[PDB]
Amino acid sequence: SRILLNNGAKMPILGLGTWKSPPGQVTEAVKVAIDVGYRHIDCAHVYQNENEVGVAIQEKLREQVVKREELFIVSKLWCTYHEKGLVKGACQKTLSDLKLDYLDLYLIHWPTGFKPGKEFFPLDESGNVVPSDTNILDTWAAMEELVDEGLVKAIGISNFNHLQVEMILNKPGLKYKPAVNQIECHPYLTQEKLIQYCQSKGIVVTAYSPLGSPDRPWAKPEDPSLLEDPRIKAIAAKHNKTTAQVLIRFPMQRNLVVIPKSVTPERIAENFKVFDFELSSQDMTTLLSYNRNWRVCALLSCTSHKDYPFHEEF
Ligand SMILES: NC(=O)c1ccc[n+]([C@@H]2O[C@H](COP(=O)([O-])OP(=O)(O)OC[C@H]3O[C@@H](n4cnc5c(N)ncnc54)[C@H](OP(=O)(O)O)[C@@H]3O)[C@@H](O)[C@H]2O)c1
Ligand SMILES: O=C(O)Cn1ccc(=O)n(Cc2nc3cc(Cl)ccc3s2)c1=O
Repeated sequence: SRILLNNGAKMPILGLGTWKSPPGQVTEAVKVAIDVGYRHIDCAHVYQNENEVGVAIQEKLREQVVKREELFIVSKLWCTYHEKGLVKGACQKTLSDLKLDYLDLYLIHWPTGFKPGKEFFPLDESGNVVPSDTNILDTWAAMEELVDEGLVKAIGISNFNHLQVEMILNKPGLKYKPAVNQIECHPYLTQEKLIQYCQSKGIVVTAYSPLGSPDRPWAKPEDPSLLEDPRIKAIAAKHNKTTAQVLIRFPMQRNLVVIPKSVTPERIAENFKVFDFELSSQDMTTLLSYNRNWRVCALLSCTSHKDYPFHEEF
């Protein structure tokens, strides 16, 4: 149920996602998740609900439902805080909101730094994101400091392509390797090349949007739908599982971590019931065959940033 990271710690391979969980619903979602066995929560400042996630964490700690050491809480540095002098404050605000004195894992949320200010996505008058002149290597050094200051136990990256991972791995004076790369991954974006690369370097990969993010705000009715794909339903039916359970078990059998989001108590519980069956090797290859290079998370306004990650092949 956990995977060993290159910092010596173990990470639960199933966690609860929180992007889009409404603030009025996410405290109960996180309390139910811990009650039915989740021990990893995926968070981010940019999701604007860390305070409410933190109320749930703190109540289950206070209630002695779980000990802090059994939890694995992940958050992410937003793009407007890549400047060396802003990274510690950004981490401390997340810590204060989550009511924690450390994070188990803190990620660079995207490789692109944006102009600092109140706006999460500062745009110029024609809608392009306004970059900052920070680069990923100085940001990485700032993340290493957080480990040395006790604020985080592990650091990692997210939405880094393989040349950007390689840039971190080849950073002069590198002190801590990234422990995780968290990337979009599901049967329509299988990521074989980038996962192989990261795993060969001992970097654990976390699969986000494993259900295809049906609640993403830019969904169009005509878009492909994993949960409604009859081929995936058929695999589910064969194992007497739901389609969501097959989509969650798939990355687990590729030695990935996976973080499905829900605020629906019944689905939170359903989504956790994925440790009592196995997809066959044939099932796994068939699921991989549905790759279409279809990406849910790739915002147009960011495509001209120098560090935009999805022009590269992987
Ligand atoms: N690093 C990054 O850049 C990044 C980017 C995107 C996502 N992520 C992380 O990954 C998490 C998961 O990705 P995501 O939120 O994009 O989408 P997701 O987990 O693929 O899909 C969540 C959607 O699926 C529905 N759902 C959940 N379980 C279901 C089930 N058993 N049956 C039917 N529908 C179900 C949820 O509905 P209800 O909630 O209404 O039940 C919600 O609409 C995020 O929440 C975030 O923590 C990270
Ligand atoms: O960031 C999250 O965890 C969730 N999320 C929320 C809103 C959204 O538009 N996106 C798509 C983005 N694409 C890029 C692309 C690049 Cl280069 C930087 C930032 C983003 S954000 C998104 O993924």
